[PDB]
Formats: sequence, structure tokens, C-alpha cells
Amino acid sequence: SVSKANVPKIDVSPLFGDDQAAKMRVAQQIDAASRDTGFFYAVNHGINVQRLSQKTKEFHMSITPEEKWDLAIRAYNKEHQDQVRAGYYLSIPGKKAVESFCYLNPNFTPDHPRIQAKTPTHEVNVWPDETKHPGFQDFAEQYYWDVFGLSSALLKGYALALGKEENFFARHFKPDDTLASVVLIRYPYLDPYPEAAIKTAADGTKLSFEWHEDVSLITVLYQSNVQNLQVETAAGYQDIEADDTGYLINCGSYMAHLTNNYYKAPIHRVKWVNAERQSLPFFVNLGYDSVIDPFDPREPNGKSDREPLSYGDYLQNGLVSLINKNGQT
Ligand SMILES: CO[C@@H](C)[C@@H](NC(=O)[C@H](CS)NC(=O)CCC[C@H](N)C(=O)O)C(=O)O
Ligand SMILES: [Fe+3]
Repeated sequence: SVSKANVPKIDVSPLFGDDQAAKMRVAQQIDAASRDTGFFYAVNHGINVQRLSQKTKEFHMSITPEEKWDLAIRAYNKEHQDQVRAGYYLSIPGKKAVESFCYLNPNFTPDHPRIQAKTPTHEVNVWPDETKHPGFQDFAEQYYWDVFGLSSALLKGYALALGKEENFFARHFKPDDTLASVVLIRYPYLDPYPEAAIKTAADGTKLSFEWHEDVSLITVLYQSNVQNLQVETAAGYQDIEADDTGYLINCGSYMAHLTNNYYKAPIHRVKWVNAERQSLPFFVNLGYDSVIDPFDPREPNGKSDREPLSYGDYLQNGLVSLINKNGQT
């Protein structure tokens, strides 16, 4: 009834090493995948995803309602005016099923110059009490760095794929200032599952989250082995198979901008599934003042009629618009 999307499995291990020819062969596969459905699985990525899953499960299943208010973002807790991005996003039983915890760069500390300046989109992370969640903060911060590593390698692949030197994106993706986020999303099993938490697409498909493009350079996603994603193709919406051993990778609308839509931000959506599962994105965001000059890999002189857009500008307005379009998560 719905056809399977072409989502290749790409061994990205050469992107960590020094074999330039092998790196170019990976880059070709990323180009291919980016020009086709816009999705691929990164395999041989080196990340312990089963441990991520386990640690995340321990957290979601032990956090209490009291803790969630204490950690809640501003949209749920008016007292937490600084928490626009980082913290807990509550469920609303009977209305909204999904809940999550988002955290930013661990280097956004109280002394960070961007935190001092109160620059939008920079926040100091909030964490649960260590005795209630032993090891969690340390685990999560280390995870950030492990997926940051993977991400840097991927960005070397995308840069090569676009005819650039391998540090073309990665030079703007830096430990000290990246706006990248981790979200630890819980999609619950509910019996009965409230109809109010289920959206219906124009084509009749039951959804948890409507069609959209990502607010990211690239999105680096772990999920449970429960099929849920669809991508819009010329042949209609197609199902993206689950693979809980790989990371699902796609471009966001910043990459679209930079490449003049050579690498499109694929339009996708999340089907409603009544299952207890995890969706753990890392949104690969650059620095607040990062600007890459837009170019066009299909044009002889490489020139584009797109204007430079700073990442911070892109991100703050992106995140607002996505809430407007698709609802407060
Ligand atoms: C596969 O979809 C994934 C990534 C997940 N969806 C999302 O995470 C959605 C749409 S990409 N993203 C968002 O809602 C943006 C969140 C940004 C975050 N609060 C930040 O401050 O950086 C899900 O709904 O399971
Ligand atoms: Fe998305």
C-alpha cells in the first residue's frame, strides 16, 4: 500500500581516517543518497547505540512528574524564562503523547561569553538531581561529544560530496560554540491512545508529527526499531525502514540554502504508532555567527543568487516557525 523508500546503508568509517580515496567513495554515496530520497543510514559509525538506548530508557522511565516541572522549558513553566530550548517538554495525558528532554552544548556554561551576552538560542543546560539519576548527566554529556564526533565525520563526507575541501562545514562546527542539540524523545504506548494526540494527513495517514523540513544543517538520528518515518518523493510518501543499529541522516533547510537545493531538505513526517519507543535526534547546528557563502554545484561558475544567512538567524527563526507550523512539542 505504501512503498519502501530507498535508504541506503553507507559505511562511514572511512570518514574517521586518512584514506582520501576511500573518503571520496563515501562522499559519492552521500551525494547519491542526498540527490535521491535525501535519507541514508550511517553504519560503522562507532557509537554504542544500545547503551544510549538503555541509559535513555532508564531516565525516561524513572523521571517523576515533580522533576519534569522542575526541569520544564518555558512553554510549560512560566518561571523558567531562560529555558526556551533546554529542559523538559511535558506530555499532556489525553491530548499530547510525546515528551522529551533537550540539551545543548555542555560548554555553554555560566561563564561562556555567549551566555554572558544572553545571545538567543544559547542556554545553560538543566539536569535532574544526580542522586535520583546517577550517571545520567555524565552519560548524556559524553553522548553529545560522541555524536558530535560522528557528525564532524559526516560533515567531512558532505563537504567532499559537494566538491569542497573536507573542512568546508566542519570548520564552523566547533566544540566551543556549536548550537547543536540532543533531544531524548519518548513516544509512549498508550491504551487507549487519545485521538486528540493523533493527527491525520491529507492522505488519511495517522501521524504524530506533520510534514516539515528540518531546522538543521544535517540531522543525525537514532530511533528504536519501530517503523515510523515517511519521506515525500515524486512517487508520494514512502516508508523509511527502521534500523536501530544505524543512524538515520538527512539534510536540513540550511544545507538546502547553501547548496541552492542541490541537496534538498527532504519533506518528511512521523506516523502515529502505538508503541513505546525512542527517537533521539542530534541536530547539527553551526555557530551563532557562522555564515557559509551559498553556492550551486550544478552551475558552471558555482554561483548562487541566494544571500548569505548566519546560522544563528536561521536557527532562531526556524525553531519558532516550526513550532508555529507543527505545534509545541
Ligand atoms: C524523526 O523525527 C525526529 C527527529 C523527531 N522530531 C523532532 O525532533 C522535530 C522535527 S525534526 N524537531 C523539532 O521539533 C525541533 C526541536 C529542536 C530542539 N528543541 C532545539 O532547541 O534544538 C521525532 O518527532 O521523532
Ligand atoms: Fe524532522
